[PDB]
Amino acid sequence: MQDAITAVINNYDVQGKYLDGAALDKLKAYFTTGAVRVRAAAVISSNATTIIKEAAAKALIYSDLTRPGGNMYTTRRYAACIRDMDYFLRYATYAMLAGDPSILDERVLNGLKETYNSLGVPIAATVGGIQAMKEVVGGLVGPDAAKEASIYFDYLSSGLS
Amino acid sequence: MQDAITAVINNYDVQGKYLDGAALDKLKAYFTTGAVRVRAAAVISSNATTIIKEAAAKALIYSDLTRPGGNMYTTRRYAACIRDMDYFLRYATYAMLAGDPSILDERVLNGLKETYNSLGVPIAATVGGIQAMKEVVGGLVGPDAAKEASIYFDYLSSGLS
Amino acid sequence: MQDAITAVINNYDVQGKYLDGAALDKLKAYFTTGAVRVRAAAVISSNATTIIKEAAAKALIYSDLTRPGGNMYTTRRYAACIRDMDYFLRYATYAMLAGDPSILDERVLNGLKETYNSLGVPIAATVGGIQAMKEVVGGLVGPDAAKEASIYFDYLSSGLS
Amino acid sequence: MQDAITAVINNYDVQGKYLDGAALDKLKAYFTTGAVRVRAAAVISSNATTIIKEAAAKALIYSDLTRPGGNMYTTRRYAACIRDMDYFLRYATYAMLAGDPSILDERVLNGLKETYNSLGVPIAATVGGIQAMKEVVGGLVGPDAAKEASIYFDYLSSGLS
Amino acid sequence: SLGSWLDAARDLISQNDYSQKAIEVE
Amino acid sequence: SVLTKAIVNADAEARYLSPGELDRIKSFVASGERRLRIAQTLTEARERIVKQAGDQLFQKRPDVVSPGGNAYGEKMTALCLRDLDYYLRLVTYGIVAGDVTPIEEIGIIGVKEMYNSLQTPIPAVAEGVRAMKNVATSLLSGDDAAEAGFYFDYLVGAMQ
Amino acid sequence: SVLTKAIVNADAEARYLSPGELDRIKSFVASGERRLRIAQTLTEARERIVKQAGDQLFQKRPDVVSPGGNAYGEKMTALCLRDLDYYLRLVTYGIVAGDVTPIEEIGIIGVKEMYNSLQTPIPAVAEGVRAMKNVATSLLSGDDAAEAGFYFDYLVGAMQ
Amino acid sequence: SVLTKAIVNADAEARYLSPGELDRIKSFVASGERRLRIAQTLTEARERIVKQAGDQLFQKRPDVVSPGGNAYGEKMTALCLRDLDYYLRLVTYGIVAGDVTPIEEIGIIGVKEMYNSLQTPIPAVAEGVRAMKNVATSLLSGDDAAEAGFYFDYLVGAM
Amino acid sequence: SVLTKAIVNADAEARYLSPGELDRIKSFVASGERRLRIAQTLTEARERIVKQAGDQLFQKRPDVVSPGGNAYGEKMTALCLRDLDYYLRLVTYGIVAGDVTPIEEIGIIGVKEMYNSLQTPIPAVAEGVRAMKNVATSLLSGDDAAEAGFYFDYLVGAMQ
Amino acid sequence: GQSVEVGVGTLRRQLEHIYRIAPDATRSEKDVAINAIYRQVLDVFAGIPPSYLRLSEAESKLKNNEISVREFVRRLGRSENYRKRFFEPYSSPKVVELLTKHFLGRAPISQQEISTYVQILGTKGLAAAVDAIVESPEYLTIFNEDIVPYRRYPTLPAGNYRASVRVNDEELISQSWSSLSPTYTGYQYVT
Amino acid sequence: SRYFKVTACIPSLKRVRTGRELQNTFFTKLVPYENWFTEQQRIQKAGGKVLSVKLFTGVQGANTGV
Ligand SMILES: *[C@H](C)[C@H]1/C(=C/c2[nH]c(/C=C3N=C(/C=C4\NC(=O)C(CC)=C4C)C(C)=C\3CCC(=O)O)c(CCC(=O)O)c2C)NC(=O)[C@@H]1C
Ligand SMILES: *[C@H](C)[C@H]1/C(=C/c2[nH]c(/C=C3N=C(/C=C4\NC(=O)C(CC)=C4C)C(C)=C\3CCC(=O)O)c(CCC(=O)O)c2C)NC(=O)[C@@H]1C
Ligand SMILES: *[C@H](C)[C@H]1/C(=C/c2[nH]c(/C=C3N=C(/C=C4\NC(=O)C(CC)=C4C)C(C)=C\3CCC(=O)O)c(CCC(=O)O)c2C)NC(=O)[C@@H]1C
Ligand SMILES: *[C@H](C)[C@H]1/C(=C/c2[nH]c(/C=C3N=C(/C=C4\NC(=O)C(CC)=C4C)C(C)=C\3CCC(=O)O)c(CCC(=O)O)c2C)NC(=O)[C@@H]1C
Ligand SMILES: *[C@H](C)[C@H]1/C(=C/c2[nH]c(/C=C3N=C(/C=C4\NC(=O)C(CC)=C4C)C(C)=C\3CCC(=O)O)c(CCC(=O)O)c2C)NC(=O)[C@@H]1C
Ligand SMILES: *[C@H](C)[C@H]1/C(=C/c2[nH]c(/C=C3N=C(/C=C4\NC(=O)C(CC)=C4C)C(C)=C\3CCC(=O)O)c(CCC(=O)O)c2C)NC(=O)[C@@H]1C
Ligand SMILES: *[C@H](C)[C@H]1/C(=C/c2[nH]c(/C=C3N=C(/C=C4\NC(=O)C(CC)=C4C)C(C)=C\3CCC(=O)O)c(CCC(=O)O)c2C)NC(=O)[C@@H]1C
Ligand SMILES: *[C@H](C)[C@H]1/C(=C/c2[nH]c(/C=C3N=C(/C=C4\NC(=O)C(CC)=C4C)C(C)=C\3CCC(=O)O)c(CCC(=O)O)c2C)NC(=O)[C@@H]1C
Ligand SMILES: *[C@H](C)[C@H]1/C(=C/c2[nH]c(/C=C3N=C(/C=C4\NC(=O)C(CC)=C4C)C(C)=C\3CCC(=O)O)c(CCC(=O)O)c2C)NC(=O)[C@@H]1C
Repeated sequence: MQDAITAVINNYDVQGKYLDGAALDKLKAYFTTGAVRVRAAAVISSNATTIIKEAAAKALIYSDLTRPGGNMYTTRRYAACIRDMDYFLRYATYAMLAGDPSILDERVLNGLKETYNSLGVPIAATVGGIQAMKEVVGGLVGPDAAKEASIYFDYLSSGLS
Repeated sequence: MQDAITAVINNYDVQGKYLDGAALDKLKAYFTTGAVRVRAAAVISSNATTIIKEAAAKALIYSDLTRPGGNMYTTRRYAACIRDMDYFLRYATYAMLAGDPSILDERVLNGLKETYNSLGVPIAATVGGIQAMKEVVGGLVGPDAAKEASIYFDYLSSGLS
Repeated sequence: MQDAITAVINNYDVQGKYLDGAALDKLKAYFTTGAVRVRAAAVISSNATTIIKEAAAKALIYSDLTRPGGNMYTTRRYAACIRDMDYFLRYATYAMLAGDPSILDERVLNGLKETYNSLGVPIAATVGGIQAMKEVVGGLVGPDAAKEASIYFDYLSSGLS
Repeated sequence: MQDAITAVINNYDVQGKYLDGAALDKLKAYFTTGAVRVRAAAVISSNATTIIKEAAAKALIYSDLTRPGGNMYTTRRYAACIRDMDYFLRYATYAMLAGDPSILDERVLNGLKETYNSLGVPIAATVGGIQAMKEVVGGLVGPDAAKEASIYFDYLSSGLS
Repeated sequence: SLGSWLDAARDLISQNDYSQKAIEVE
Repeated sequence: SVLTKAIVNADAEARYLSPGELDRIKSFVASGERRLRIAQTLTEARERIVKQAGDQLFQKRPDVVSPGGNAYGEKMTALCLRDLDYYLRLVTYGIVAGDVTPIEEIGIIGVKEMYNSLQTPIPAVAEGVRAMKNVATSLLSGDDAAEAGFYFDYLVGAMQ
Repeated sequence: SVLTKAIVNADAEARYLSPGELDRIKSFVASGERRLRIAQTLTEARERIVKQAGDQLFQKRPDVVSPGGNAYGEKMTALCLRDLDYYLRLVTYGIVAGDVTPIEEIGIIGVKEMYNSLQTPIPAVAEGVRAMKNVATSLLSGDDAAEAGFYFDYLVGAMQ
Repeated sequence: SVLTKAIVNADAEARYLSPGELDRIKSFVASGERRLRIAQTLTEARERIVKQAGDQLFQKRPDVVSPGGNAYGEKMTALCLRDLDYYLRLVTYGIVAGDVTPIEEIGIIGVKEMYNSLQTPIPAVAEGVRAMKNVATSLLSGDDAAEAGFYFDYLVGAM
Repeated sequence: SVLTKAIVNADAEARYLSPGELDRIKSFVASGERRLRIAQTLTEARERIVKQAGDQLFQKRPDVVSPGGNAYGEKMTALCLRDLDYYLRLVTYGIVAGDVTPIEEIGIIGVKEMYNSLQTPIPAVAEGVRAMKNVATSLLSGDDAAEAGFYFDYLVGAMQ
Repeated sequence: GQSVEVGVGTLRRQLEHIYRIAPDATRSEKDVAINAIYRQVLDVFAGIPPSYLRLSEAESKLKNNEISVREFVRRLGRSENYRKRFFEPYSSPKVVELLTKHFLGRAPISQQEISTYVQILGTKGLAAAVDAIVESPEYLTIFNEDIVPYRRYPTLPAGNYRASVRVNDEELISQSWSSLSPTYTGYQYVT
Repeated sequence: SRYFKVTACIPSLKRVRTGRELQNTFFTKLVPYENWFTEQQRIQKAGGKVLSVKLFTGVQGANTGV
């Protein structure tokens, strides 16, 4: 994976360049954002269970998916779905701290689409659930944090679709 | 795997329907057949080695395949072929008890043709060996049992080809 | 492990004796008892959680053990104690079905005292908890069943002490 | 393992006592020492290879051990001995940061005597090597650090003997 | 003994009755 | 099912089916006709069983049907009944299968996790199943009721 | 035995015994009285069964009782009969247990290796067991004979 | 603690402490005096925190302290308060350690099992901890309060 | 970086970031501004640091700059200085990252094997890095120098 | 020009933790290692086993230090949850691939390796195949008795680095273990 | 099933390992009976010594229940 700080460093290392003021400005930008991100991450971790419940209520449950024949029908499948939701939330939080989406590409997004297609998990509904989590998270974290949080959720959704 | 009983249940569960008289009739049909199947299975298990020997004599041995340049030439390959025959017999017996072909699809049939093609195993000869086993089994089990036994052997043969 | 039926066979096989009338009488005795045992086992399984709760209330909780400085202080230790209680109950039920105490020796009793001594688990309290479970079980199972049930609980208690 | 801070906490938890001023004073004592310990640890890590070389020169090499028929004779045994020396140094450094000897008991000391006896490794010589390392370390770290460092080296030596 | 809890708990029960509030969704 | 379980164990051992395993299959096929009748009885009386069980549950636990409780409101109360109906359907499938395997995969694995997200109390759910057993037992013959009881008991045990 | 097997499966799953597993135990204990009678019959007729089976086996395989063959000579022929008696005793134990587990430990594991050292042909031994079954079946009632047959068949399957 | 965690990672990788690991130790030991102060404040006000949070909890959940409810009766009510006191003590330990290792071993691992046997409702124990946070936070300076808050939140998360 | 390391530990534990781990991140972001200044100072003085450190190293070990030695000859001497420059660049990256992860991936993994092929003596390389630290320390403020020292020391530790 | 995360990359290293259980170790340390066992051998991506998957008696013997991590891993494979999730749905050649992945950390090295294990599965148990890999010399060199298995992407034999990337990084499990209640294709969108 | 309790000490004579290998070197453990013969051989080939063997579970000379 890569984080914001390392991403700058890596770009300079391929050039072979020592760090310069322009590079330092990007690093400085991250350092101001950082405090906000830490606070946001703690909020999400404490309210994680609630976030998933609310998001499921908004998109997944009370639907044909939960009703017989649906992918989220049966307790085993319901539990699997909320398990996946929790994974996505945890990785989004990691990405937000890191300030880079790379981690999402590596662990979360690798082979996911193909696996989902074979399983018969509906991608569109999953995307919907990610978007629902984002909205819920946005409220909890507060507006400044929400903008940062949103991009990582959006990154996941675009990958899946 | 899924057995006959579970196959009925599954069909009703996806509909969400409670079990109904028509469904019950299919279940009832299986229960009459059941006793015959158990007797047949014990016959096959006791005569398993003989069945394979007779079937090999009918199709595989005294042939070009066994002679040098053939796929069942060398002790290693001969032994592999009789091992495969034993597997087919064992799984067909399992399917006959179950009253469902599913187990054959899940373990025996899945990826077999592709494996055989890479190995260079001749499918036609294998099919011939399965058909030979069926005839031998038919004699041992007796007529009522034979009809039930035959369909699973036929299912294997069709899958391979 | 060993059950009543196998124990008889065990004894005759070392002698090399064919099964005899006296042996048959022991087997016959087990077969009459069997129906009672099966009923008792189902009762215990359904009420298992309650049995453990009642027994803990009787002996373990509201005590110095649960208070700080006691072996059942901390959630981790409390949970371990009720897990052990569950084990004893489950194995006693298995023994009662089997009609043999061997299984208790083979899986529960062997090495338990030494383990407990190193851990600092108090044996006397454990014994007390087993005896409490027995009393609760006795009520649920009913008198005929209770006599059979009691011996296995007593066997555990004697082993521990 | 346990550290100084956790050791105080654990002692109060068994009593069930909330943290008190006397306890706080012990914790405060560790916090003043801490800065010095971190500096010492960095010194040791940078000079680790040198420390081992000097200590071996002082005690192990140019001796009967290195000469044929000695435990440190053969390249394989020489290499194993300097590997063990490195272990002792690394764990003592860990203990010095932690402010607790527990980690030494948990990882280094446990089973060492028995292993050494089966191997035929001479304990007395090993102890001598540890004592030599201590003296070398003392010089590098400086006097204030040395006192703290010494106790962990002494603890290892006493355990081994 | 939880003596401090025992007296404080009864003090709390006497000062206010919980048996009427009813749960509030809030 | 009984059949499935026997075959699966044999496959893992890579052996043909044991004499004892064959005997158990024979017993199951003999019992099958009885089992089908028991299932049919419960299916017919389903609406009544659910309703009676529901009443008992609500009487035993006021809270679930209260503003604080999960069941509160008509929609929520309906869902609680729907759940009870689902569990009854599972039990009938279990009786005909002769095993809890059908029940277990559809309803008991992951049940804790599902209910915890919903925030429904699991012990209450168990009570509802116990209630259903009592009603069901009354409709069934004594011998039939014992058979049916085991499957009901398994559910109650699992939801704990 | 049936009991042992059921408990062992439960212990692996770390669960109390399933309704289906309990039912199998119930059926077996009902069958037990009949099983004991079947075992008694075979025990009484054992000397006759062994003798008749021996004769048929020697008829089926002249070679075994020939100078080259292992069975040749009085002592050797006695040993071959002794072996048949051992297998019959095992079958009786199996019938009362309702499972081949007892039989399997004493007779079927390591059997190939033992016979290979002795140089006795395993297929001939199987034929002798088949012979024993035919004699035993005639003495037994038809229903009883079927039960007994399974255990005899298992032996034949195990060494083949 | 912070120390334990750092050392454990190093030992597993069979290496001396990284510059990063050393830095975290330095930061932690600087914060030590402040952390001890936060713990002391909460220790002193323990009885108040428990009791006021208890009152809020009983208001929030009347049912538990009702004849039907599990917590009903004075003995039962005392136990619920005793539990709150235990959890508060744990929080203070966490703050001084700078990590949850102490908290986790003593109070969260196996917690699901214990309360479920007792039949005490956990979907409410968490609320009690939330309540305690609110009271405790009001006795602390803003910076101190935030530090203390994390540990309270962890508990709520863990249940 | 500090961030990368924290995330990796959390992933292994399969947990959200702990309060303690979050605190470590907070401390790093506060320190960042100071760290950037330290790095800038070293970047400006880089040419001087490399040159002075080279001289000290050559004084410490005449051999490397001798016919036997690897550094001998103009091209070789330049390459040895180039290597010192590479390590200095890595150290600056390390200081801003707050961890040696950047340093370690670019420079310390496989370093033994690389130098062994080249036949360059590793202990001399370590001496050059020590030399660089001494020069760097003089330019830096005492507090700054201590921070910088750790990263320099890590390099020396990693290759010795 | 190429970057530090180009070939093998930085991630797969450092996502690998050697875990050893120590008797002295705190419960919180021990439970992180136990959870790692479950997550490698049963493919628990979330990394915290659901309780029904756990095996408690084995965990207690492991926490007591009566058994080794190696012997715990052997018990898991002989477990029924292993057999239902990994043996029963798959075909034998895929079963072998999953064995090497689950214990051993790598894709099967060769068709000859596949054939030996397939012959074990067919002639003897799943358990006998589980016993063979753990007993194998490869197993004993990389992990011995103390180390919990890890994902290792070898590269020593030819083709193994690719194969082991495909089995550890792209072959997420794509079949359902359970047969019952098959999901209908439609109902994709939620309305 | 029968189980053995076994103590053994094993040296690394082919290579020198940096990670702590004490747990591998001296290992008291419980072994299923069916595994022990292979596990004994393994210790012997490594040039380890088997310090002790006791049968933890199971009865000596039992024809069934083994
Ligand atoms: C929830 C919003 C939706 C949903 C989820 C769902 N997932 C599965 C099954 C699997 N989920 C995964 C996913 C992952 N495995 C990984 O390794 C990663 C990335 C590292 C992810 C995110 C996997 C592989 C499985 C298969 C095996 C398993 O459960 O571990 C199911 C169950 C499918 C089944 O038939 O069992 C479900 C229900 N499905 C929905 O309907 C929601 C829209
Ligand atoms: C002679 C020493 C013994 C003997 C021989 C015998 N063999 C067969 C049949 C076959 N023999 C083989 C063997 C091989 N195939 C190979 O690839 C190799 C290695 C290069 C060997 C040794 C095969 C394949 C057969 C099958 C028939 C065929 O050739 O296609 C028989 C006939 C078997 C039958 O029962 O009909 C016999 C008799 N048997 C003895 O009695 C001697 C001790
Ligand atoms: C015999 C009728 C014919 C024959 C067979 C043959 N098969 C192989 C190799 C394989 N056979 C299989 C098939 C299975 N393995 C299983 O476990 C199952 C399901 C239970 C089946 C049916 C597989 C997977 C292999 C590959 C690995 C292995 O050997 O186990 C060979 C060997 C060919 C080689 O060169 O490796 C042969 C000879 N071939 C014939 O000639 C007959 C017509
Ligand atoms: C000569 C070709 C090079 C050289 C050699 C050198 N060696 C030492 C010191 C020691 N050498 C050994 C080596 C061995 N011990 C063994 O068991 C074996 C295998 C059988 C060997 C090869 C040992 C153990 C020592 C340590 C001292 C001792 O033996 O007690 C030195 C001394 C340097 C010092 O002590 O620091 C030297 C000079 N040195 C060169 O540069 C030559 C190229
Ligand atoms: C050096 C001062 C003395 C010396 C050492 C020596 N040790 C061994 C072999 C082993 N040493 C250990 C010790 C440890 N392993 C650990 O995990 C720990 C705790 C972290 C320790 C301290 C072990 C386990 C071994 C065996 C396998 C291994 O290499 O690790 C030898 C080799 C003996 C042999 O024949 O194998 C030697 C020489 N011996 C001396 O003479 C010095 C005084
Ligand atoms: C009644 C005894 C208790 C109760 C029930 C209750 N359930 C819900 C909501 C749902 N329940 C389910 C459950 C299942 N889905 C399955 O596939 C199975 C197994 C076949 C079950 C049992 C589901 C999926 C839902 C979610 C909504 C949906 O159906 O899509 C509620 C409503 C809670 C909410 O906020 O939605 C309730 C009340 N609650 C109690 O307290 C009773 C004790
Ligand atoms: C209060 C939040 C809830 C409540 C309280 C309540 N607690 C108990 C009993 C116990 N509390 C403990 C728990 C602990 N022991 C420990 O070691 C720790 C970790 C430090 C804790 C948290 C124990 C052991 C008990 C059991 C009995 C005893 O204390 O000896 C009870 C009594 C249980 C009962 O069923 O009678 C009660 C009622 N009840 C609520 O509803 C509140 C939500
Ligand atoms: C050197 C002449 C050129 C070079 C090589 C290079 N290779 C890698 C990475 C790998 N190399 C292999 C290759 C093999 N594995 C095998 O089994 C075989 C056959 C015996 C070969 C030849 C593998 C699999 C890897 C990846 C895994 C590993 O590192 O072990 C790299 C590095 C990529 C990285 O990110 O580390 C390089 C640099 N590249 C050049 O610049 C030279 C032209
Ligand atoms: C409860 C009545 C009493 C009690 C129990 C208690 N036990 C432990 C720890 C262990 N318990 C066992 C015992 C078993 N493990 C098994 O597999 C079986 C047989 C099926 C038994 C009976 C073991 C091995 C342990 C040690 C390791 C482990 O945790 O698994 C403790 C915990 C001690 C600790 O701090 O770990 C406790 C509390 N103690 C009491 O207070 C009651 C009297």
